[PDB]
Amino acid sequence: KKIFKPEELRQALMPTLEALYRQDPESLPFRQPVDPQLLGIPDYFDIVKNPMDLSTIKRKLDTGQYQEPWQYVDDVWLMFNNAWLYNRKTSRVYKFCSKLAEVFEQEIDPVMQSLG
Ligand SMILES: COc1ccc(CCc2nc3cc(-c4c(C)noc4C)ccc3n2C[C@H](C)N2CCOCC2)cc1Cl
Ligand SMILES: Cc1cc(N2CCOCC2)cc2[nH]c(-c3c(NC[C@@H](O)c4cccc(Cl)c4)cc[nH]c3=O)nc12
Repeated sequence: KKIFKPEELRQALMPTLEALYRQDPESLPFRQPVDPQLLGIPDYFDIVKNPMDLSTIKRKLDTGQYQEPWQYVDDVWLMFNNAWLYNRKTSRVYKFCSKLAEVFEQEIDPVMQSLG
């Protein structure tokens, strides 16, 4: 299998993570982990078995926790799939998620090609 230095993944992928963060207000619900107590939604962790958010992805990328770049792609799509699963299609959060996913799909393709 192919070997990737943590520093190579960090430098290559950080611009794509910035592209998500800079979407305002769409990234705001995704910048920190969903807090079901604060939001009053105790069933969140029953429906969403594997929570994910931008802060967790950013920490994994900054600290060298990904073995290969498709694991970062996996985490980003997990984040988006969790939001589309939990929230109504008509809801703000679902629509914000769809904006972020549109940004991500545009940005991630050339980066993954260059990482080989
Ligand atoms: C700016 O955008 C919003 C602002 C408020 C709401 C309703 C309340 C809220 N409703 C939220 C819903 C989610 C969420 C996600 C993401 N997936 O399932 C759920 C539920 C996550 C966070 C949510 N939050 C917290 C939001 C983002 N605040 C954080 C601190 O500063 C002000 C805004 C929704 C949105 Cl989309
Ligand atoms: C593009 C796209 C759109 C939507 N929309 C939802 C509703 O609104 C309209 C469409 C949902 C998606 N779900 C996923 C998805 C993954 N994609 C990989 C892709 O990024 C990718 C694939 C090959 C190479 C590269 Cl470089 C990147 C991977 C794992 N699990 C996933 O669910 N992709 C979706």
